Amino acid sequence: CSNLLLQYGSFCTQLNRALTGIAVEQDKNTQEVFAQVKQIYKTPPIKDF
Amino acid sequence: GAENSVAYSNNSIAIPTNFTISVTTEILPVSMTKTSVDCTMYICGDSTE
Amino acid sequence: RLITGRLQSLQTYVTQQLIRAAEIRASANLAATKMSECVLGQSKRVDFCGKGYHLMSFPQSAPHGVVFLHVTYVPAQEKNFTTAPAICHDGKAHFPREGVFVSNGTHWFVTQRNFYEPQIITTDNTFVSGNCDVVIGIVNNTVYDPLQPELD
Amino acid sequence: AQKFNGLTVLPPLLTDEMIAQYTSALLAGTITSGWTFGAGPALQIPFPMQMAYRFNGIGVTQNVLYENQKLIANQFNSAIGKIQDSLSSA
Ligand SMILES: *[C@@H]1O[C@H](CO)[C@@H](O[C@@H]2O[C@H](CO)[C@@H](O)[C@H](O)[C@H]2NC(C)=O)[C@H](O)[C@H]1NC(C)=O
Ligand SMILES: *[C@@H]1O[C@H](CO)[C@@H](O[C@@H]2O[C@H](CO)[C@@H](O)[C@H](O)[C@H]2NC(C)=O)[C@H](O)[C@H]1NC(C)=O
Ligand SMILES: *[C@@H]1O[C@H](CO)[C@@H](O[C@@H]2O[C@H](CO)[C@@H](O)[C@H](O)[C@H]2NC(C)=O)[C@H](O)[C@H]1NC(C)=O
Ligand SMILES: *[C@@H]1O[C@H](CO)[C@@H](O)[C@H](O)[C@H]1NC(C)=O
Ligand SMILES: *[C@@H]1O[C@H](CO)[C@@H](O)[C@H](O)[C@H]1NC(C)=O
Repeated sequence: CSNLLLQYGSFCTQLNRALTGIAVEQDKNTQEVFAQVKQIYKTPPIKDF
Repeated sequence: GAENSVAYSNNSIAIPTNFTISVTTEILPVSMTKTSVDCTMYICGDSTE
Repeated sequence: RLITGRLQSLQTYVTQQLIRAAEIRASANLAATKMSECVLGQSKRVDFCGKGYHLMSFPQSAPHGVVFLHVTYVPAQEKNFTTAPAICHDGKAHFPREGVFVSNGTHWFVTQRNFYEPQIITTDNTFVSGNCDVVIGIVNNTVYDPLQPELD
Repeated sequence: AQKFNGLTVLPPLLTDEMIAQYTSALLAGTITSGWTFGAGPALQIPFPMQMAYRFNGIGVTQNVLYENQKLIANQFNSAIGKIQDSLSSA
């Protein structure tokens, strides 16, 4: 089966590249939504608002 | 990010007294190379069959 | 079988190019909106034309793309101040029209919110609305009434 | 599962704990500074003053908050309880 997939390894490379791009795309999607502040702030101990 | 605590009070404010002018760089592609591909030159060569 | 495989490869390339063209259309629409708002005027959308208060943007040509040199407004130095929402004078409540009440140690001033510039509290920078009981954190002071001296 | 035939899944770079930490930090920033922390250094402001600032952007004035602050606070707490109860009931 691998001997005959030597002829379609280029399609396999295209699919693998597309899947890797999709994975890094979803990894990058979270950074633009939640990682807007680079400083981690906190609330006061006494909650008088 | 940096772990910092902001002081909060019901009668305390922070207002700035100085400012700095900053320049932010953004890269946004609008187009790419245009390619035209036809089956006659790609799939076939110089054969009628 | 050569024709079928070549057709399959061409169709895969066409679908990939179409997806890339759709992404390019999305990016170009975003760039066109940015050029229409941040470049062709001042955009009030916060954190859209760069980090900080947007002033203007300078677009420049790029190979197969565009870049924007946004000019922002970020503060650098800040201070600490004791503030009050309202001030009591004579059984009346004075609120700042375009400012905030702040005290350093014993005197109360009205300043603009985004920059520090103390001014004397008068009846031209404050408006009277109601009595003293309704407001929670009210503070006693005197308003200048700039007219009295002039009328003498 | 679906991983028995070479279809392995990739864990995300940021787990749910880091998303929760980011959301908590953003919530603390917007309740302790308003919008200055999202556009530069983080200042400090009382929440009634932030509410007055937000009121002065929709065509209303600031004294109508300082004169019925208790009503507005009770309404907001009731709204938070109502949305939590509605979410509990997909
Ligand atoms: C606001 O910040 C600017 C930028 O640092 C200050 O300008 C500097 O002032 C010092 C002393 O006056 C000079 O030695 C520097 O050369 C200045 N830098 C620039 C880029 O001009 C300014 O003084 C600050 N203002 C206040 C009130 O703190
Ligand atoms: C708070 O600010 C006021 C006004 O800037 C200060 O009052 C001045 O203080 C200087 C310093 O001695 C005097 O020369 C002026 O005559 C004062 N002006 C008035 C109108 O009285 C005050 O000292 C500041 N308080 C603190 C604790 O810094
Ligand atoms: C602000 O001023 C008001 C009135 O000038 C003060 O209210 C008086 O308080 C004293 C004792 O606290 C009472 O004996 C008076 O009857 C009150 N008068 C009125 C009209 O309410 C108030 O105490 C002052 N606040 C501060 C912090 O000094
Ligand atoms: C002055 O600013 C610092 C900054 O953290 C703060 O801790 C302090 O409480 C401020 N002073 C007063 C009197 O509020
Ligand atoms: C601010 O909160 C503290 C603690 O709850 C309280 O003692 C103080 O009276 C409050 N001040 C105002 C002006 O509400």
